[PDB]
Amino acid sequence: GVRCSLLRLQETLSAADRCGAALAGHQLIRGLGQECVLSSSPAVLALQTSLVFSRDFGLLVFVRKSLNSIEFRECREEILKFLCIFLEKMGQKIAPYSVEIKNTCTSVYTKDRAAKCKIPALDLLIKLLQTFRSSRLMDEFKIGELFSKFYGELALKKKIPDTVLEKVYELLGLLGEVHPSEMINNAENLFRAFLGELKTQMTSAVREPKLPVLAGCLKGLSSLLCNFTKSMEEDPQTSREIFNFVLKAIRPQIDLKRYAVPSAGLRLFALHASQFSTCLLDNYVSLFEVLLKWCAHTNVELKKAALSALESFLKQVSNMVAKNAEMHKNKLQYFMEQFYGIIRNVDSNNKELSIAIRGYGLFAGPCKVINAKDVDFMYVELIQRCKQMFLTQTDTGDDRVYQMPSFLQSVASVLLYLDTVPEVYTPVLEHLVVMQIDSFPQYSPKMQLVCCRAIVKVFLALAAKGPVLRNCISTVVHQGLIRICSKPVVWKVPTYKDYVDLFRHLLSSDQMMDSILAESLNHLLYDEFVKSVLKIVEKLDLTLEIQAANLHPAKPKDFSAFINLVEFCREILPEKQAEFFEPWVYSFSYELILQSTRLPLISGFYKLLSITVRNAKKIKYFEGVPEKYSCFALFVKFGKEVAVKMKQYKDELLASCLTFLLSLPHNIIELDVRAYVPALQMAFKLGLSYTPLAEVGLNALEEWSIYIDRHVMQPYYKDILPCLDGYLKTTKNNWEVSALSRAAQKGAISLEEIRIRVVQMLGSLGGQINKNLLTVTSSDEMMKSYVAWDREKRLSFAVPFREMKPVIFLDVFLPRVTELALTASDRQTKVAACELLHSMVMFMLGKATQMPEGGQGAPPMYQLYKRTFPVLLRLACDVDQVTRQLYEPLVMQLIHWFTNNKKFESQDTVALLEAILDGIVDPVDSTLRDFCGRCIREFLKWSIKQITPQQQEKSPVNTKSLFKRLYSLALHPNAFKRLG
Amino acid sequence: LQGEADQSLLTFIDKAMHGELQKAILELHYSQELSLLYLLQDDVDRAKYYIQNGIQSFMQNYSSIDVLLHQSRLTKLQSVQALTEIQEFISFISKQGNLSSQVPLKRLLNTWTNRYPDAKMDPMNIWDDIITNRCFFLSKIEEKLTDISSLIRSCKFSMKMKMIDSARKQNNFSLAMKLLKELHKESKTRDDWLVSWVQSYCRLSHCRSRSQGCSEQVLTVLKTVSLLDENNVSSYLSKNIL
Amino acid sequence: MRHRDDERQKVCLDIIYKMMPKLKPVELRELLNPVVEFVSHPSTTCREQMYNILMWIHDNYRDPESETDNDSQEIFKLAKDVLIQGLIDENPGLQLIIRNFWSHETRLPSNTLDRLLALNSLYSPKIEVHFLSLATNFLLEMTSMSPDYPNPMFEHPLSECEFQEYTIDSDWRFRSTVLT
Repeated sequence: GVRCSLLRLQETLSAADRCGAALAGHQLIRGLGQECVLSSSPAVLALQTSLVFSRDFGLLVFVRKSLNSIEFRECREEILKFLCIFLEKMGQKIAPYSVEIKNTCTSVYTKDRAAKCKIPALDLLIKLLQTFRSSRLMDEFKIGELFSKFYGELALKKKIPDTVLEKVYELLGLLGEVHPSEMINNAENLFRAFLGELKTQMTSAVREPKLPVLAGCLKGLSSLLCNFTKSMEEDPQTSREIFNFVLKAIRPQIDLKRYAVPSAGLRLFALHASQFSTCLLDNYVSLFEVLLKWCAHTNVELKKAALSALESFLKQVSNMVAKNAEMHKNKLQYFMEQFYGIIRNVDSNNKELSIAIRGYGLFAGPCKVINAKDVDFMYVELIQRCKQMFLTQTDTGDDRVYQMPSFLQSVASVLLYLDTVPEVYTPVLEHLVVMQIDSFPQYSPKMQLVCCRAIVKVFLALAAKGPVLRNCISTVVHQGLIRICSKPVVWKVPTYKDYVDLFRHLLSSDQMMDSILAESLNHLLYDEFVKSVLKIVEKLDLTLEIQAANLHPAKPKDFSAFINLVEFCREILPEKQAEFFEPWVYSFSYELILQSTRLPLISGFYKLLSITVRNAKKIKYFEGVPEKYSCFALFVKFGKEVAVKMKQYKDELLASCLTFLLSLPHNIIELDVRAYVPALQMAFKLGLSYTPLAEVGLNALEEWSIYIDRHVMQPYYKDILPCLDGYLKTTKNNWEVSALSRAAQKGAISLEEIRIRVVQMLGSLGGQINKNLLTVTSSDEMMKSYVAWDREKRLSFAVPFREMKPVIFLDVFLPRVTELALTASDRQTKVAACELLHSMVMFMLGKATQMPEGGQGAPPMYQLYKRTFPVLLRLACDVDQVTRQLYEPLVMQLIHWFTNNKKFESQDTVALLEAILDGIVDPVDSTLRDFCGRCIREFLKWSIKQITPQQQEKSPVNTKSLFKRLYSLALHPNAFKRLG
Repeated sequence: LQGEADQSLLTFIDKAMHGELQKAILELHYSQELSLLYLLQDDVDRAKYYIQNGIQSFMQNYSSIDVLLHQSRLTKLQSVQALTEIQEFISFISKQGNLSSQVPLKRLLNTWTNRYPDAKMDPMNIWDDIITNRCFFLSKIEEKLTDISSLIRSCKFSMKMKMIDSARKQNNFSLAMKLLKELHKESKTRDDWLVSWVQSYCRLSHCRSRSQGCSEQVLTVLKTVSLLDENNVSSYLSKNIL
Repeated sequence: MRHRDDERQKVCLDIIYKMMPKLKPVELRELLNPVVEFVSHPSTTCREQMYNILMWIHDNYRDPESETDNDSQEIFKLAKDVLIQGLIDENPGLQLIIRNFWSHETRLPSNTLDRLLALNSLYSPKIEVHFLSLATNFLLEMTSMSPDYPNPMFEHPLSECEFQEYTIDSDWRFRSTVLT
């Protein structure tokens, strides 16, 4: 109903019955409010915004042309709140529509009388001036004149009660706050006005304090003294005034409500902690105990403001003592005897002990040379208390986790410039740091930058403290890794996908963490990561127990930890791998080759080696071709040995050895490319379905054809490029020019980028390289559908009607029927093809034993039998039950029939027998292998059945032709033939 | 694509693309002439769309030809190099820092000069396509790029000499003669080029006279020896030894 | 009619079926022109109704006079056109209705050599993809009326026949011992 909602809105302002259409207009406002507030429709947002911020009809002229009516007062109020939510909805992209809002605000304030409309409009004006702290339309705002206009209301101040005047005083603050160059000639006068106002409205000892105008003048002085430094050196009178005002605002009165006015005081101080301090150091015990009691009540924002003000108070006091050595001994001794206070007691709440441990660990610079006795006592009690409060007393799973980042940063802040901690609490320390690591994924976003800051802080604190203690950081990161590998395989549950940002903010985010703590850190952390991953590789005893038949690992906890390790090292290793990974490719790669030799069928170590030699090709490690030539000649022999043990693999193991082999460097490849061309062939034959196999194949081909020398790569292009052909070939088809000429006078990556990459590689490969794609590999599988299966046509079926009865030849249908019954991918077409082939084999058996008189005999079906028996054996072992139902007893009946021969090699029997024996020796299937085992048992049972004993004693003719073939199969060099 | 400033094909294609009889018949088969026209009108995004449709149409009407028709799918496959060089040129010219430096242009020239068509297997229409498109691209880059001119004008001359070489190598002596006497004006300006020009003219008159008679042969191979010494011979041929 | 309410369109086309035996050619023609858009309707009911009225037209317009005008010939051509096109309508019973309409002995001749010539009468290039399937289906519907169709294709079982092994050293040995 949009745009007609605003049309009906623009109709219903000239009503005959006053406030008769006001309620219906309010419902129109709620209708558009429900449409736009909880909205996600991206297109209509600009048009609805243009109508709301127009001149013709909408909310701005609906609120401008309703001032001359009290009946449309609350109309102004409701679209004021709705337009606050609407301008809060979109950010800096409601830019050119604010001068209308501006003059709207000053008119709805100036020409009105009720408080309820002038609260949120003035709120909105302050809010939009906060919304644009960086814009250009504040010049289109007549800013220096509006301060004079809202000071004219101060000149005619006839007592507008509390909250309108609150928003007045916040706008009087924030015109000075943002766009600040237009009020500085009245600075001391507004300073005087707000100070004498809070003084008269605060110290009036005839009446009680009116607290909302107190909060208004408090926020007004806050936003007035933003960017308005007037120190104790320049003018301390205003300084001591605002100090005693902010430290009388936080008096603890019982039966005190409206928990916002002392938070305005503590936001004032948390913004102005470093502004006025000299009189702030005379009420030391008073400020300390008042705020120690005042962060302790049950509200929220006053606790946040009072806590942040307390800590920055402590920061500035610590700075003004850490100017020198022994002249602020007063402040030092009181802060020591006051932070004796909370560390011994039981009102922890994890906040007042949190600030006490933080400050009293920070107080070590001014302490180190003046005491040097309680300094080592600091950092004994701290993690002792950590042991007692949350290590054995398990309370995790509730709200007690959310403090250990600041806890670690406080103990690191006492730990940096310290002496040693000899033997006891240090594995306890490394223990609790990895506990803070491990209790990570229960968090909210955007606090990890403080958690990892705590980790790099404690690592800087531990690394500076001896070569002996640098061992301990290795135990930290190693226990962290063995903790994080304990997770499930893909309040909730984690996996290895979660700490990747922690490890990235460690190993790629140091230059923001050492230029404030007063490059040579992730060097050590990288060596620690490689040492940890290596010492974890050396542990896990990954021999899979036998139940790849049904192999399951003996420690299945080991295997999931291993694959979590390798899948993590995938994403985490190659980033910032420039000069830290490269001096250790020999040792790491050597150990991984050494373990992969003993563990071939794991499919995890090849992915590791792929990532390592990928980073070596990133850092051009094989360009000097020491420990470098050992790496080169190691990888040569390892690749040449892994390419000969991968005829056996068939799962993702096969793909992982392929992704390793094609990720070799070209100077390994160019000295024997004949040994890896089977890898590129298998990767292209597998790369049809499995698309990243083709992806790494295409990356490999653009490596080889660029960097390998031209005259050595050449004689292998005529079997790499021919198998690149099925990628181009994948209703009937489209229309072309000879049809349109006559026709216009009558009427992971996808496959679809692999095709474009293949065409781009054919284009950039040359023209003198390119043409080998047509070069035929063998032609025995090219012309297998084009040889005619016969010379003379058999199976002369005669179609009977009544009087015609023509002759048809079923030999034309046999290749199409057999290819349509084995490879169908359609239910009805498959079942019709299977039924037709069953009848056709019955026809072939019937016609072969019919006795003609005109020639001399029935036609020999042997050449058709030799090409229809492998189909008929592959169809009796199909995964579909119905095809296997009607084609398995057919197979057995055929073995019963064709075993009646009495000449030595009847060609029909030998066709069947050799079809079974190419069934057994097939090195892919298992079903066909043991089904032809069944068939051979049937063959001997029915060769020995369909004969007498003495003629089988005189001359056995199917058994001997069987054994003569089994013998030549047993002496074959092909391994699957000897298995068959 | 080599100048002449005619607005005829553009207008023919323009008011052909308004109907459907013609706008349908163009972007199924041609589309590459469309790419090279919309590049020449600097409507570069439409050239990118049409060259992507061209790459699609190649696979479209390549998979339709049968396995046995070896010559026809060979004739399709001979188009894919010029079909992708335009794509490479569009990808080059879209990037921004390639138009401030020299090393990406020198990289592109090196890839183009190692990737020539097959001499004695690619016929001269393919060669004409490749070299004319590359010369058009170098003219366009020299326009839109502000050393440079010498490194492209050595490239264009070496490309035309390689085409003359691969046209002499396959008994196409008339086109080789025409392209050789087309370059005679600008091959003069640097005697390094003049040596290669008279040398390829000598090879063309030798290989051209393996067949013509024996009375004509001695007369028309004799033309090279008085044409041969016209330069300062002991300057450049004493400097270079090759 | 062309506002899609299939309950309303069914009763509308039923009204059309009821009144058309009293229309004359010109108004039957101009009413039949918005009929023929119901091929693309997803309802089996309205396509069933459209095929009913097109069968009525095809039997009522098979050259009703000696010579007929432009409108009668055009009505019959449009009817036979869409009723050819109804042979491929995506419904396993409606296609059977259409094929039993066409295979009837007053539409295609039951005789085989007459039928093979008459199958090209029902071509209409708006359909051509299923045309060979229709042609062999129409040709092989005419064989279940046969004295040899119930009989077996071969007489004896295999257990009563011989086993021809062809133990000759003829030119069969050429092709047998050149090969394997």
